[PDB]
Amino acid sequence: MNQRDVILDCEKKLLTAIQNNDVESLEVLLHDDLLFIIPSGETVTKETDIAAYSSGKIALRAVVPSDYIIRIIHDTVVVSVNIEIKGEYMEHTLDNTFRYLRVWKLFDGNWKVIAGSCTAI
Amino acid sequence: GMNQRDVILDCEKKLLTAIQNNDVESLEVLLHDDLLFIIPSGETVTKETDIAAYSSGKIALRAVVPSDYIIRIIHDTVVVSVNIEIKGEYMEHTLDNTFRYLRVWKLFDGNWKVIAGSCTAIG
Repeated sequence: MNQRDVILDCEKKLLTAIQNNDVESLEVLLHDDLLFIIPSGETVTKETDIAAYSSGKIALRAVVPSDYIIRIIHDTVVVSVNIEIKGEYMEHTLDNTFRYLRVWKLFDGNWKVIAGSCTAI
Repeated sequence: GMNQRDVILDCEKKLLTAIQNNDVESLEVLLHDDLLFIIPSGETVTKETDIAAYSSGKIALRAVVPSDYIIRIIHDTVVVSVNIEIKGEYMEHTLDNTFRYLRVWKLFDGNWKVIAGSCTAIG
């Protein structure tokens, strides 16, 4: 499987974990030291993010990607993607479109998310 | 003097100075050819597009001030989240607003270069 196809598989696993609150998968796919920016402008850490999924207050019905734009930079892959989300998110009901940035990097053969952001469209 | 924080943020400060002064020559060095940036409209922007806006006289920012850096060092990469005050002319648009910038820097070809980022508007 080529590098682009590997990252697209990693993406599918990440989005499946998110949709199913599979915290065990997220613990492996998200790097401990990542930073995420959310629509309010707040910076979120891995701990905070996993705590939200573990809380049971995130219940997503659909997490649908399209229009991937990808750049491969040695052991790092930069991803831009359209994501449509339907479900319950904390005290918000989602039926919305977002543009996500994700940066994946290899850690001794394992791809992990080190940075990203969510922009409301 | 110069402390470790100053060293860590040296390329950040050069970038903000280059933005403020339309230093296209410095932007060519600091930005990686294969970066992707996401802007508030949700558009995905490339290095050439970003730099072309500064080259064309389309951007005239008076001041570019950072605050509230959050930094994570991950092997050959520095991930930065920061508030940036943007004041000036940006195309027809007069700005006097803060955005939350994400930047990912990689130590590549012997220097720190931006490989990814995004700009989040407040409101």
